[PDB]
Amino acid sequence: QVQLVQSGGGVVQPGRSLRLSCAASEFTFRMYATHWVRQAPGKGLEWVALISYDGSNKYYADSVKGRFTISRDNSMNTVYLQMNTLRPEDTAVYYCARDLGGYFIRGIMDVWGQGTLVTVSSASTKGPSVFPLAPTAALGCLVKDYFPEPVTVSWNSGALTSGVHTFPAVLQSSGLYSLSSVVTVPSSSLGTQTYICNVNHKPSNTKVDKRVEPK
Amino acid sequence: ELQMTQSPSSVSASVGDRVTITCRASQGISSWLAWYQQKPGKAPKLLIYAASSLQSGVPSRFSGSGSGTDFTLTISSLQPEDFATYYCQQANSFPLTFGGGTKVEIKRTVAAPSVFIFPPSDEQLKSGTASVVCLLNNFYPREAKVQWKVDNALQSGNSQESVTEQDSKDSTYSLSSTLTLSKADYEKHKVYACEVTHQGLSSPVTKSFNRG
Repeated sequence: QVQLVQSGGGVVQPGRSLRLSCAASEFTFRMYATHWVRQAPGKGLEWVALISYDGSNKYYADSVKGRFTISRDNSMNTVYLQMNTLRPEDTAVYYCARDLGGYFIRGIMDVWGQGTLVTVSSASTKGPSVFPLAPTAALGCLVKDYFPEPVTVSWNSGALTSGVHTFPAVLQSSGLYSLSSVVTVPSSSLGTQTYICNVNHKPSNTKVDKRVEPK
Repeated sequence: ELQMTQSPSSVSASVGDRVTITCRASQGISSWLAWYQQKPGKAPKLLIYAASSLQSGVPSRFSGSGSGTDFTLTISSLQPEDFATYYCQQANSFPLTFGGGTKVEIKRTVAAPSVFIFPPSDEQLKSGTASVVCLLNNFYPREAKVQWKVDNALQSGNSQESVTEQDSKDSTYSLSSTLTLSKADYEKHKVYACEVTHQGLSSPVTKSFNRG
């Protein structure tokens, strides 16, 4: 039942600011020091900052020092990270971690919040273009030029789950994401049977179904 | 400036195997070193602290040992839920520093990819852009080795790969490689081929098509 409850990420342009919050449940935050750790898409854990139990200090990783301010509202049992002068490379899932010590600093982290995605980009919200990957055969949908993440794709309104692969999005140089979804299927059925991919991108309020048939 | 180095980056092994991971720190940490377990899209768990002290909830098959510079973690008999990435963490001076981590992946028998090529849609061609997709389906291991070849000429910096996590049912992988080009430049060549070389294939496989 002990847990850290994070809040407050999102999409923000370079130079601008965001504030993350981390709320305790079910213990008193006011006794423990707090870490933040971030993780960039498919890269590793990178430690960011730490605040002492009463907020007397205050440690920052080199990559963020002078740009981020960690703080504490002990009467709300909440901890804050102020992220200023944002840069694309600050894109990542950010985690607040409780420090094992408290009332003193160990430097290890026993309890972790769910994570918050933070995207730093010049790109504008744009929904995907959906192009057929025409065809035991293989077929798919190419979901191209959308921002921001994420998208979801199903096949035949969710009836087809056998042998689908939806590949991690790639960020192209241009600032947009792209992705393909593939399914393998018996060749003795192409013209007989229908295949529809269903693509949703909530940020742009865009639903697209696309029928994929051969030649 | 403190540098934590993890080795190997990836290890493949089998339910029940014995496995061991290395963490070297470029300065004397003494013994302030933690180990974390992370599964895809979830927060890390504490496992070992102070080199060798197991956390509360942790199975006894997890052991850790080291002092000064060289550190180790061993899972004695690897259970299905133990396949994850593993992070070591120096806790000696601020700034604190994690390792680049080691992935423990499940091992199985070699599986040749099935290879497919997909010319761009005519729909995409009206936009003024051409994507060509080459799919590698259900294979093991993840290594390979996709080369684009247009009019027989080798290609560079023009294609991005992407790969799935191990299949929950058969431990296989799948990979897509996508070649993007302007419509104008697409229309200048005739032959488009991806060549796949992978352990489970004797010689490379080449799929091709002729524009039009």
